[PDB]
Amino acid sequence: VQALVIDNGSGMCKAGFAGDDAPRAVFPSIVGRPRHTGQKDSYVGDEAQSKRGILTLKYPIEHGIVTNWDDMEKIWHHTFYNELRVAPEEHPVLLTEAPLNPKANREKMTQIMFETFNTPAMYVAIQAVLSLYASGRTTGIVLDSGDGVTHTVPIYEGYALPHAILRLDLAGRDLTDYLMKILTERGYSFTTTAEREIVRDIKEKLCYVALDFEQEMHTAASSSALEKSYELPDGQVITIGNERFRAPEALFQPSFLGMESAGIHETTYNSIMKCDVDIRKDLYGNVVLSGGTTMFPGIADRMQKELTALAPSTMKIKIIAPPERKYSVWIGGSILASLSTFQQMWISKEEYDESGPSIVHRKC
Amino acid sequence: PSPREQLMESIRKGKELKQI
Ligand SMILES: Nc1ncnc2c1ncn2[C@@H]1O[C@H](COP(=O)(O)OP(=O)(O)O)[C@@H](O)[C@H]1O
Ligand SMILES: [Ca+2]
Ligand SMILES: [Ca+2]
Repeated sequence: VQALVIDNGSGMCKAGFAGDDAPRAVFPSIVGRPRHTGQKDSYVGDEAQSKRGILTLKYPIEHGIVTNWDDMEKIWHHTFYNELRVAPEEHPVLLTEAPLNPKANREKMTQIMFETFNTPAMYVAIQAVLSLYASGRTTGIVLDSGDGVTHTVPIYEGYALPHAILRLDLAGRDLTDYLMKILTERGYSFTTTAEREIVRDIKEKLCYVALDFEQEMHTAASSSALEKSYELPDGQVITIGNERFRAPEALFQPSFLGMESAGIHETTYNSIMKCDVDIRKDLYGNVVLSGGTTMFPGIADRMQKELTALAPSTMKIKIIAPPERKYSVWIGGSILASLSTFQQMWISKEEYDESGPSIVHRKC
Repeated sequence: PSPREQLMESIRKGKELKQI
């Protein structure tokens, strides 16, 4: 009787079985529709990307919120039938949602699961809350940076405090994009989507967050200590210097991207400040980093330094950056749905048939 | 006690997950 765990990210969908330490499938959150309409009706994930030249590629969860439900149903259908090789009518399904998800969207997720997929039971959990659970905490603040969105989520005993949730439309996608722009200074010309994929790999392997940006910039200007080599697929070898820490610097200095937003450190502080003074000690002492974009070496120390400069002088600040933080949302879901104490929390079909989609509000 | 309090407590305890 295995529960399913589905983490629908702005960039990658992570799916698998509750009780497992890792998702069985990780695939891009893209739907491909034929341009000519004359052979399959739609393509999802890796297959959609491999046929990009003949399909209209769709990103239905671009910034964490679903903008197209049909595209969403297609992603879910592909997850069950192609990726996990399951019949959704045989399993309780745990779905993840973005923080501050509109009430109408939570209802659509619920309706689609019971009506389109005939799930015997389901549940909708906030991604950030699942990340906190993965680290064995029920109170704390999560900095979740993924592909198309970053959120700072204060949590008190499992409840995400909505008035205190902040969102930045700045994450991995923007950093990869910035890196392509700054790599032109080296005569490099990364423009094609396949070249965008190479740059994302350079970002994931050689980028890091400087403890002191100003100092780091001086070091790279004064020496060749920070220069790193990278071998391209063709066989050609390129060098990357200050671009290694300049691209992730945009998380702390959104003006580098031409954005007026406050950096990730100030956003975390603004979220703590929106909460009652009595729990701030619990927030500062439990700062949980989540998502692929928080994977940068040096990010935890930089957050510790930045937060220390903003926090009351007497405040103990603790940054928790697990090495598996790229999949912590999924891991938290796996823990949650496989817990004995969670079994009475599921929304059953019986309950749904009696109440309609509105049941998600009272239950999730 | 409260079903939610028992859940919270089991989450804090943590658990082993099956290696895949
Ligand atoms: N080791 C890494 N260092 C830096 N960025 C990374 C790393 N691994 C993945 N990323 C970036 O993280 C993003 C995906 O993170 P993820 O949390 O899975 O996103 P989402 O849930 O929004 O789909 C991508 O932009 C990817 O390039
Ligand atoms: Ca995510
Ligand atoms: Ca700025």
